[PDB]
Amino acid sequence: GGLIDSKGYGVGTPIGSPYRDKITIAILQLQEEGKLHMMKEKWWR
Amino acid sequence: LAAFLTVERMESADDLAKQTKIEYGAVRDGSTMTFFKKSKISTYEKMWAFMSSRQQSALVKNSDEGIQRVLTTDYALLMESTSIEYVTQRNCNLTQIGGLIDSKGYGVGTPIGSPYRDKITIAILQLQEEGKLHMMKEKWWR
Amino acid sequence: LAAFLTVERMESADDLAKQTKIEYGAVRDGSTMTFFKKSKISTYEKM
Amino acid sequence: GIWNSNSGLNMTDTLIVTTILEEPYVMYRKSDKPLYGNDRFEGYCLDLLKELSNILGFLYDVKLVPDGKYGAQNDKGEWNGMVKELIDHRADLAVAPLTITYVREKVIDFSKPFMTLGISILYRPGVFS
Amino acid sequence: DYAAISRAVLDLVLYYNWKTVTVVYEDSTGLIRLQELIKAPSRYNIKIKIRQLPPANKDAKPLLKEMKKSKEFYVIFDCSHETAAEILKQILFMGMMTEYY
Amino acid sequence: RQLPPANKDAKPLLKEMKKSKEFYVIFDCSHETAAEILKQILFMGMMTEYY
Amino acid sequence: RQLPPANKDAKPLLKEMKKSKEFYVIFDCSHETAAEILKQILFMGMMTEYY
Repeated sequence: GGLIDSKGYGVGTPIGSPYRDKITIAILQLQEEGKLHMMKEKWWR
Repeated sequence: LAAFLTVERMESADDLAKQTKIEYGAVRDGSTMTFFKKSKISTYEKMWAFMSSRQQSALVKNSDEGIQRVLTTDYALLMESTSIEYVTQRNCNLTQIGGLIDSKGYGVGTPIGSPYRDKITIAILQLQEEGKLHMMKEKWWR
Repeated sequence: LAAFLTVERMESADDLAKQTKIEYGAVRDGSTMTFFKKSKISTYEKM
Repeated sequence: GIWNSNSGLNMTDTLIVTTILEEPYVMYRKSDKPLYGNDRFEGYCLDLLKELSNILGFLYDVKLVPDGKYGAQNDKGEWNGMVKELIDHRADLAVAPLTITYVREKVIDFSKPFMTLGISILYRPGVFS
Repeated sequence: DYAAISRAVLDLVLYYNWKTVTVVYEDSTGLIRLQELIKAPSRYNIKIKIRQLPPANKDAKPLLKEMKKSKEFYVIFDCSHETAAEILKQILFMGMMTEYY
Repeated sequence: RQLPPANKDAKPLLKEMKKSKEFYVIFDCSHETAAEILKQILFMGMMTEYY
Repeated sequence: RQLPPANKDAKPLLKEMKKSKEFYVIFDCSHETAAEILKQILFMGMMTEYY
């Protein structure tokens, strides 16, 4: 079959952590420079 | 040959309800969505469970998006019958499954206690009487 | 032969749900297990 | 207040029409020339509104419901869509394919139906064979 | 007039939309002044219990205790002003001077 | 919470406690102040079977 | 309830009583109008095995 639902994986942090938004900004950068794609391809091959 | 033919020859809301491959839903915050959300009937209650779990997906923003979902996906749209009449009338690949789940009507809304309500009813009755509601329906549904 | 061949043309989550021979499950205490535990949809609720 | 004997107690001390785009009831009219106001819309519901304004003799301004919803009551009792617009007196009439339902009749009034319907389901040789 | 003032009592209670009212008199003048109110349940969606404060022993604390026990918040007294003040002292001492009563 | 010092306008504090629906109340004062507070509580109407 | 004052044709009262399904009554009157009330009871079909 297909996907039963749609969602994502994220970095968890304690509630109110200053690092959360910074990690989001970082993820967005890696995404932008196409590194998330490369990482996926490297491991799933 | 017989095994091909017998299988490909022997083969409602229930049919949708008792399965999961075909996604199905309704327009968000419309009377149809509310009908399933408030239905105490098992099958419709089963279906509301389905479309409310897959909420963000089963429910559509509007009918045009629902119709498009029916066209480009394995999806069944819970839509009102005169709207379905208009669509199937223009795409012979689409069809209405089963009969009407309930019976109701469209009316002009007014704030509570508005003097215009009864007057609008009288007017609607006139247009109905002189056969203009029929003509209007035919003009647009063609 | 046709009696066998037509029968061998009779065999999603629904397919799993509406039967019992095939066992099915998920990782204990994961989001998938929680999804089914909290699902109000009939078939997933059945599962 | 006061209680008088043979009296009793005195104890106390133009039109805006909301609608929604839905084919073929309400649609944006297509033209090679610029359309302003109500002229931007056409469809079954607009013909009906024209008819109602001739019969009842009133002017009107068509405004699409801002949140594009027909109207449902949220988990906290609040309404939206066209129903909310009528409730908050932000519109005089809601002329659209709006379904008359029990729950909605508790917060707004409906004319008698101008069309009936029901919820249903919209779904879909040679040598080589 | 007793009949007019009892019609007034009924009109005020029907304005206040009580659905259960316990009436209390002290003497036959009291049943007469509650005549229309006691008949009313027949023509109006109101129900009525009817009690009488004790004649000699002016401490009506068993009456107020039973009234408090059976949860009667809407109370009508038919008293004179002296026994009204004494029953206000007694209803304060029973702690039934809340916003529920 | 704190009682007002000697103005004895304890009625506003008692009213706040009643509105906030705060039944179980521990007082701490001397006997005279306690008597004044109890009279004020009877007047406010907070001497019931709930409190 | 109460009977009407002078026009003792209490057919309306008897009707209301029949409508409310009130079976056990305590009539309280003089005998010379209790006779008239019993006559209206026999007239109104309420002199039955029920009441």
